Amino acid sequence: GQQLREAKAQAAEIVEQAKKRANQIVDEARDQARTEGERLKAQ
Amino acid sequence: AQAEIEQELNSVKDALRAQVGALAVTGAEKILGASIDANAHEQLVSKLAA
Repeated sequence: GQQLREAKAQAAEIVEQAKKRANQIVDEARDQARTEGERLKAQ
Repeated sequence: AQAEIEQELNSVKDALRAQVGALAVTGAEKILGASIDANAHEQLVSKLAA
C-alpha cells in the first residue's frame, strides 16, 4: 500500500514538472517574438 | 509586427500626401489672375447647367 501511494504521488509530480516546462516554453517564445517585433519597428 | 510596419508606413504616406494636397489648394493665386473675360465664360457655363 505504501509503494502504490508513493507511485501515484510521484506521477503527479512528473505531470506538474512538465506543466512548468510547458509554461516556460510558451512564455519565452512570446517574449522573444515581442523583442524581435520592437527591433523591426524601431529599425 | 509586419502588419503594424505597413500601417505605420501608410499613416506617414497619408499624412504627407494630405499636407501636399492642402498646400496645392492654398496656391489658388492663379485663379486670382482672372478678369471679366473669363467671368463671362463662367456665367455662360452657369447658363448651360441652369
